[PDB]
Amino acid sequence: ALHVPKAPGFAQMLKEGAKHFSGLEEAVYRNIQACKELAQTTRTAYGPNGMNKMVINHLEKLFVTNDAATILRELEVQHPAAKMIVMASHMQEQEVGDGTNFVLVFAGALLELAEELLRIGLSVSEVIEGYEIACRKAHEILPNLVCCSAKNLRDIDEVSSLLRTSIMSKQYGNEVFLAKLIAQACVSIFPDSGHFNVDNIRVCKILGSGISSSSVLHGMVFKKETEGDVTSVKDAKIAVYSCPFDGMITETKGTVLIKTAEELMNFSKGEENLMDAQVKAIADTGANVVVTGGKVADMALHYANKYNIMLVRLNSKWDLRRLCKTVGATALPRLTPPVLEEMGHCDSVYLSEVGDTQVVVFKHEKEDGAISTIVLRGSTDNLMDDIERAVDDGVNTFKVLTRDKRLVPGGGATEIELAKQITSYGETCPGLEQYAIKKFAEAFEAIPRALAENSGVKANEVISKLYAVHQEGNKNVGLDIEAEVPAVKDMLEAGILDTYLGKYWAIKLATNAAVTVLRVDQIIMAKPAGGPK
Amino acid sequence: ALHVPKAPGFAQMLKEGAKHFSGLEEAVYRNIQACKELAQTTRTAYGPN
Amino acid sequence: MAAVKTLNPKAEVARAQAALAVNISAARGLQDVLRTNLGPKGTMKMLVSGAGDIKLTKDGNVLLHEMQIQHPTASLIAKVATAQDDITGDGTTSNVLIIGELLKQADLYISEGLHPRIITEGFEAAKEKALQFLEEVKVSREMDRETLIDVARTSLRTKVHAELADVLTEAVVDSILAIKKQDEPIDLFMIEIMEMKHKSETDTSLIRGLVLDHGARHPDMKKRVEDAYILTCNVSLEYEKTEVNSGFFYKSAEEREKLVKAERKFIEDRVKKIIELKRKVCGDSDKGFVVINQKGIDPFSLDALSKEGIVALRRAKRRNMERLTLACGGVALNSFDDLSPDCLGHAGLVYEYTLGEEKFTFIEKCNNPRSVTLLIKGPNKHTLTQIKDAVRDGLRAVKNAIDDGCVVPGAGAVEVAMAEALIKHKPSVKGRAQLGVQAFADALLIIPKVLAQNSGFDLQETLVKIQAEHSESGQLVGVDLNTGEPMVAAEVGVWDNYCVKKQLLHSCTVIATNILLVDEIMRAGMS
Amino acid sequence: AAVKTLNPKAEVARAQAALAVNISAARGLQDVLRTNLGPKGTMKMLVSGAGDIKLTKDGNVLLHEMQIQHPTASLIAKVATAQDDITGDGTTSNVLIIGELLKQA
Amino acid sequence: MMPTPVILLKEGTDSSQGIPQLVSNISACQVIAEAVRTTLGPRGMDKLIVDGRGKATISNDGATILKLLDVVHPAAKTLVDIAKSQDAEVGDGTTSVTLLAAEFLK
Amino acid sequence: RRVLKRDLKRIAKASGATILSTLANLEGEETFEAAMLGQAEEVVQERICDDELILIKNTKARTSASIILRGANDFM
Amino acid sequence: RPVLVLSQNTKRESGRKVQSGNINAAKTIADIIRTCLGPKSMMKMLLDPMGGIVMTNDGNAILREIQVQHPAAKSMIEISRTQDEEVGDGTTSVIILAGEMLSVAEHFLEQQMHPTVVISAYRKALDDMISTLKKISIPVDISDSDMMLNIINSSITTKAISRWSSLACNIALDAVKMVQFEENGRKEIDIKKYARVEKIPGGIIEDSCVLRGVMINKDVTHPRMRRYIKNPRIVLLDSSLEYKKGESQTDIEITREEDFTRILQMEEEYIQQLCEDIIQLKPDVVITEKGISDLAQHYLMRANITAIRRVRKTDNNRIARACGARIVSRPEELREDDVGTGAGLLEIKKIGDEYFTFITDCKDPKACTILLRGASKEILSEVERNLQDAMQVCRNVLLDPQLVPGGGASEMAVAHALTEKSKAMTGVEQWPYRAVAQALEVIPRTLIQNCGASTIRLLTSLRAKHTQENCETWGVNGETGTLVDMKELGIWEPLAVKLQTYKTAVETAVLLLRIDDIVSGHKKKG
Ligand SMILES: Nc1ncnc2c1ncn2[C@@H]1O[C@H](COP(=O)(O)OP(=O)(O)O)[C@@H](O)[C@H]1O
Ligand SMILES: Nc1ncnc2c1ncn2[C@@H]1O[C@H](COP(=O)(O)OP(=O)(O)O)[C@@H](O)[C@H]1O
Ligand SMILES: Nc1ncnc2c1ncn2[C@@H]1O[C@H](COP(=O)(O)OP(=O)(O)O)[C@@H](O)[C@H]1O
Ligand SMILES: Nc1ncnc2c1ncn2[C@@H]1O[C@H](COP(=O)(O)OP(=O)(O)O)[C@@H](O)[C@H]1O
Ligand SMILES: [Mg+2]
Ligand SMILES: [Mg+2]
Ligand SMILES: [Mg+2]
Ligand SMILES: [Mg+2]
Ligand SMILES: [Mg+2]
Repeated sequence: ALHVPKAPGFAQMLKEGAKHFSGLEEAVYRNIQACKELAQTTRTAYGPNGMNKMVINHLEKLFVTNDAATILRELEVQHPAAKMIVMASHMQEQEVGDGTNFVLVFAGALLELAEELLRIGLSVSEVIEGYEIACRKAHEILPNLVCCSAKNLRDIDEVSSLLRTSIMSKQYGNEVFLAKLIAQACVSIFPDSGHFNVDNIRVCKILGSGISSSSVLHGMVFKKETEGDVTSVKDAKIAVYSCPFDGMITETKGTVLIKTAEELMNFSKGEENLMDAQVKAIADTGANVVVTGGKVADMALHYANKYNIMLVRLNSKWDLRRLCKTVGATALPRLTPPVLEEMGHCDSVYLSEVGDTQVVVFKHEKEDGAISTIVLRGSTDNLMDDIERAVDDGVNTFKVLTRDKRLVPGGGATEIELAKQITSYGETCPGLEQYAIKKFAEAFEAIPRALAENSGVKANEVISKLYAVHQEGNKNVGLDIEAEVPAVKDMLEAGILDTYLGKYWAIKLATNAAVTVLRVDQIIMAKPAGGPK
Repeated sequence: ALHVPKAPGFAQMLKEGAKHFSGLEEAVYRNIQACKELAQTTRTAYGPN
Repeated sequence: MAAVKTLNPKAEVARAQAALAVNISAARGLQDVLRTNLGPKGTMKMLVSGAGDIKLTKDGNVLLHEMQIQHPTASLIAKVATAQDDITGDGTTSNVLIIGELLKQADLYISEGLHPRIITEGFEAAKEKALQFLEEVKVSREMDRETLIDVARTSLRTKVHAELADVLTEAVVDSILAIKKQDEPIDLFMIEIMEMKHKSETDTSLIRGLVLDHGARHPDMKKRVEDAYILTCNVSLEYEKTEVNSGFFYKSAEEREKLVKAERKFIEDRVKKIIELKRKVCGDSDKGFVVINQKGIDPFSLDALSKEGIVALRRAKRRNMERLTLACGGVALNSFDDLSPDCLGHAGLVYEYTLGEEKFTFIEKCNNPRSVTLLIKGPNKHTLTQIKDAVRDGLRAVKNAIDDGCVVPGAGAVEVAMAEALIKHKPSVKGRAQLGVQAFADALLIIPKVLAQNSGFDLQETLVKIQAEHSESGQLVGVDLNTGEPMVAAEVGVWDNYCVKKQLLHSCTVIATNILLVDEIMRAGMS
Repeated sequence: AAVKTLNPKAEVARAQAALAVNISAARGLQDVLRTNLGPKGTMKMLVSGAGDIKLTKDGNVLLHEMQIQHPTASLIAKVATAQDDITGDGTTSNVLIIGELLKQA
Repeated sequence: MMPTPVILLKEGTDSSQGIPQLVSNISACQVIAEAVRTTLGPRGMDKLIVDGRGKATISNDGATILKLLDVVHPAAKTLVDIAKSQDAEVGDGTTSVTLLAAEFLK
Repeated sequence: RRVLKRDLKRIAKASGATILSTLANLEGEETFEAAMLGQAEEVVQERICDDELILIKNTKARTSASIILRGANDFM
Repeated sequence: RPVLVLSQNTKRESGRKVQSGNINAAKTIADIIRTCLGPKSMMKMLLDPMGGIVMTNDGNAILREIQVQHPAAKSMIEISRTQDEEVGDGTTSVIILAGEMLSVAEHFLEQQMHPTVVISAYRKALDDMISTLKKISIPVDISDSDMMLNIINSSITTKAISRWSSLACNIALDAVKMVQFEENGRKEIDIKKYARVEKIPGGIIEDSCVLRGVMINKDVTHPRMRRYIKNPRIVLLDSSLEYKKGESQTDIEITREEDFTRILQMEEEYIQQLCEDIIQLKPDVVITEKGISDLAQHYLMRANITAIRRVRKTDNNRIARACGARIVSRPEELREDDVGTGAGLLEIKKIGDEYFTFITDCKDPKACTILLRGASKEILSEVERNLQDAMQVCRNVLLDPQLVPGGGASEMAVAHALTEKSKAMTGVEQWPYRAVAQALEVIPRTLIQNCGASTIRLLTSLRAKHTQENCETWGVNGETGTLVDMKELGIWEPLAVKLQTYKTAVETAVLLLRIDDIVSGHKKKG
């Protein structure tokens, strides 16, 4: 009478390390608690007043940032429900580029309120149906909340003003300068064709001079040196070769069969003459810069130096393709001289040193080109990485604006308006789904609440003021960051705007993740065993 | 499918060192075998020889 | 103790009633776990692997495979369910439930001193009668689109969310009707199932063509060709080494260059054959070639093809040869010795889609494709896996319905009617096998029980309501999962595959009979 | 479970598990003591740790001399002990009726 | 701290937040700064660091001393990074950067 | 194929055949003459308890013998 | 440093203990499978060390899945395997008989009788057992298919396939009949090589059938080839249809620029020449045990020929027997006689989620396949074992047309005959004679015990019945547990099976009675 045996049936047949959780308390409440914990971990990094977190992964690498997706990626999340929410956040990052923290916070609030509803008496099916109805209502409402449109994407000032809000959450203090940089870089790209490519914006991180010294270059920068003696060309005529800069050899097996003394004495001289002829044929087309994707032979280098030809050796084929795009050359597969169509052109190619790193610069004087690069300076590697993350967020925002030009007021104004309208709609709806609809509406309060908490004010006063102001009829009013007391101000005139498409996708994904978590009723976890990767 | 579990009921409730023999082959025949062995051990000392 | 343990001391043995107890306990445990899967109202289970992969599922076979169980009887039942899934593609949870209930009902009499042999005899007699009744009750009907839609709904609603099921029904029915040749067996290999991971779950749809998970490897090839000729070939266009160890011998750099230029003549001949065919077929820029190759293409040949405005794909799947020849309508070529415009397929639109680091090529707007693809879209990997399993079940269900014109009413109506018929037939069975017949009928009654239980209603009261309605009316009334009242499953549209029911009866009876007759479990292969 | 969070080294059987455990123990006791009932019952040999030999078919003696560590077995043993102490008979029938009541329930 | 049956993150994950962790970061920066304090100015001294292999190095240069120190504190490594940055961009003042940063924090 | 050398020698001696490691006469050619052939009255492949073995029955030019022992198991 | 005349690990046991241990080991082996005999037998679950499950009531499988340490048990296992291999039935019977004879021998060994006397009595008994069994046999007309089906039924009434009796009997009879083959004056059956059993889980057992041909788990190499040919002409091959390296080292040396292309073109021309040589016979199906080159596939499709590659050698031999083809290795030596004409249909169809190739309309096929459809793998394995027993019994009857009454009638008849014969010896070995004679009663006794009837009453009645003159065919009904005449019940056994069982049991008893020393632990010294 001192031991409780395992119940007969499945409990006894379970494996040695496996776990089985079933029912509300064992499974659903535990999943909700785990998701709430994850949301709490990421909550403090939300908004302009969000705080960076220094995360060290299993490889002893240091990450400091407030980008929610990066933080979740570097955290070794183990609880499977939190894993599902992290997958939702990563999907939001991949689809849009911003709103990962919104997805996480909204999902956490939804799951918390779902636990509340389950405790007061509702069933899982009713809560799920209520959330689905409320999500449909929110997606219907949102297009009516659009305040203005981009209406121009070739203007530097307009694009910078549009992109300021996206890169104000990260790098709050100095966002105008970064906005101008990213606006110039994006306007260089995005030709008359409506298609915009994110990969056409390259980022080069050169350490030392503070991030205020960063600039935008219409071309590319490679952190390497020239093979030859020539180190500067002012009327570049780049000829790109994907093959090694050496005499091509057979593919099965090549052996030099010598049968007489004369052949032995003439072989090396003939090979050298052939290489010289090939290099001179290349040079006679006017080409003065040669870019090769492979190694450079010594004889080829010597003959290129004789004919005053600049040699650059690109290790990665991705860089070779990007250079071909940005110059206008075709990567030849042999050592044949390039025809006039395949010959690339650039305004200036030269070797230069920035800080203590030698770089090769392919610079265009024109305000155009397929590929543009941003040279990031700074006093720390981590700082430059964070600035690069902010640049990526801004570029993704520009891409979204190209896809959809509609914008909604930021600073929690859209969330408060959505909450108010969904609460109004849910009151008219009878049945047991009204509780779920009202909780879905209330879950939108977590965004202004997080903003107010991070700004250091009382969230409740801010939310009450927002409801009041939206009650008179101002739907473009959000909280004011630059105030020590809870206060609100108009966001349309302040320019604090976030993309409509981002909000739409974030709401959809967060709702889907919360519903998917709620649908689970049993968990059968296998023995963790190993799995290093 | 690599181990035969103990049958539910008295088999599982038995103590770790305890033994339970039931039925003809398990109990009666074993007892008869033990008695036969004992009689065999004592057999050779019977009688004057 | 036993003979085996006497001969082999490190052996585990269960004898006589112990074997029955062990097997019945294992069956009861499996049934207790799988009770909650049955029906569209069943609960969704979450499975985490050792590596941490998350799988949301409701399928009985999928759940059984991902169980953390090492029981022998569980292994036997899992094998039976695996066979059921392999052939019919549905009814795994019903299989497990019926086996477990058969064993429980048999034990209910065996514990009263009755021998298992009599129970098995009753089981086989009841199975014969039940098969006769199922033959009587099936609804032979020519199946237009509506009946197939109803069957696909009856499967997918049980597998996934209602709205996702509504989308998947149209998808699966249209695909099956597209690939179905007249009075010919349906080849399910001709429906490619492709997963993309960017849109929502309801964005999955049907493409009247083909989708390939790879794209052109040359940046200069066209990303979208409006009018396209299709060349499906199985010819390697990359460099090939001679089988008999050739090696090259030269005495000068010029000779080496000559040998290098002349070592690609063999491949260049085939490339120029393709180029000549393309120039003969289309002399303008309106049309174009898409060359899908099962074998690789080296960069030289890719460049030579791109110079002529030809898009080429390499390393295609083996099944894609048949799929393209059935969709585009060309001829798969293993050599270019005699290639003519008549062997070229056609496609009304070919374009490439980029998703992250993966390329997808769409071959659609075909004339009358006999092979289509089901593009599965979702935000999560586990969502994609769940949709893929549901689509497999729906495809199997629709194909099964097409195979035989009959279809069986669902919602447990058929089991209720079968149980009533068995009870009526019970007096005709001579001897104590009437006990086995009664046990078989009660075991068949498990499906409405579990359906009503999962729907939240009372079990016994709902079942007696259904049985009373069926007895007084004679109709095939099932369980209405919304109200618990009797409902005519035929009129509403809750249909079940006749082959699935027949397989359930046969396999469940066979495995239950075999298990009941087992009187010893041995593990003595060690040492 | 809730209890296992406060005390990690705690064994808990909850909901249908408790019924399954109790009924399984009762059925085991019943299966052992079925053979005792009636004059046609079977002798049982009871060998102690010290090697003492007891031959009996009494329900209470057998219950006290089996090697069982089950809670439900302990409860049934207490009930049978009270039955024996007051009336002196019916212990085997006591266990049988309890087990059959639980099984039928 | 109620022990959840399944913990959120990996076991052994250490998290410190709030004012105390920032104060600890400031203290760590102070510790890094005081290791190069005496090497400033015409009266500065030299530091000798012996690695695991036993090969000693002697330097008056702040960046060299900081690199030879196996700094693992995440907040302290920023001072080493800015010392390297000052060495790269300018080449002199690798002690002044660390002293100024730590003094700001203090 | 893979006939044991001792078995082949016994068969050749009993049947009058000659072992030929190679086909090469004293004229430098490659030939096989009929005089190098053994003879037997019957060659069969009989079945002995789920297995098969070849019996060369009644060889000529010399009488040989073999014994097939049938038991209950391998040890016997 | 001990002297150690023998090795340290060497153990010696001798005397009465060795004999008692051997006899007890044999008794234990018998008791393992005692309950698996008769129509009312119960199945057993065997857990394979590799993780599989063997669920059967066949004696040989049960004994084969058991690992034992006592060498007498190993001898008994080998006896079971020998009985299974020789005739394919009577495994449980021979094990039980050996155990019983060893018990009744231990009875005498306990007294002062030397084992040689017991062995001599056993051998005399075995001779008289054989004589009586041959005496009480009856002939069989093999032409009568009904009697053959009845014999197969009587063989399979005690297996799990007994529920589907007529189906299994017809399958086994047809398979044996059309695998029967005679050539060069030599007759053979060869159930082992031909008459393949292919089991596909799923479907229903009633759908099982034996095909007038063969079926393999293969598909066409290229989808353009036909999957349904009406009257195909099949050509079989062994050599690959692809360019291959030579046996000798054959390095080439290329100095002219056009030699590389020339060599590749010669490879293609060689493939084309091989395909043309094959096409010259105008076949429709080509089967190869090795690979087929893709260019070869193109050249064959140009001639409208279906090609299948990588077929197992056993499957290819079965196809050759079924369709009357001859496997050839060099296509240039292909002859008209080698082309397989006689297959009446070739069809590749999908079963479940897999392709299967059918050659299933052969006229007069000398090989066949048995397609088993069932609930799972274990059920199909047991069905295959039962059907193998049925085919072995059918082959035994075809070779030896003698029958013997079953249900223990033969055991009681032989026991009575030997008991009557023992009345005249008046020696010292009459007692072991009579003991081993009455040891045969363990078969009817086991049948009664498994049936559940009273053993003593039924055996007494059976012995009294057999004491009469014309009662040799009176045995025990396995279901009702009543004494019935076996010419009325219809259960009969091949004389070969009974003879093999009796011989093997007696010889096992002789072998184990002969041992009195056991030494163990010595090194292999290979
Ligand atoms: N100047 C500002 N004043 C008030 N709110 C702002 C301001 N800039 C940004 N926000 C708010 O911050 C939110 C963005 O938070 P962020 O850290 O970017 O999370 P995520 O990256 O997940 O979008 C937006 O909802 C926006 O309304
Ligand atoms: N809409 C419905 N209303 C009532 N019963 C249904 C409905 N849909 C399905 N059913 C019944 O529920 C059962 C679903 O079984 P399912 O969960 O698919 O088990 P399995 O996966 O093993 O086939 C079917 O037998 C069917 O008769
Ligand atoms: N001679 C008899 N014939 C028929 N039944 C009997 C006879 N003697 C006793 N019984 C029944 O058998 C039962 C014996 O129970 P018993 O073994 O005494 O259990 P307990 O010791 O727990 O009372 C009694 O209930 C009695 O009714
Ligand atoms: N219908 C029947 N009635 C009585 N005895 C039968 C019947 N069918 C078979 N038998 C007996 O059962 C025995 C067959 O047992 P079986 O399980 O086949 O053992 P084995 O596999 O060793 O032959 C035979 O000796 C036969 O005489
Ligand atoms: Mg953001
Ligand atoms: Mg289903
Ligand atoms: Mg009493
Ligand atoms: Mg200085
Ligand atoms: Mg047999």
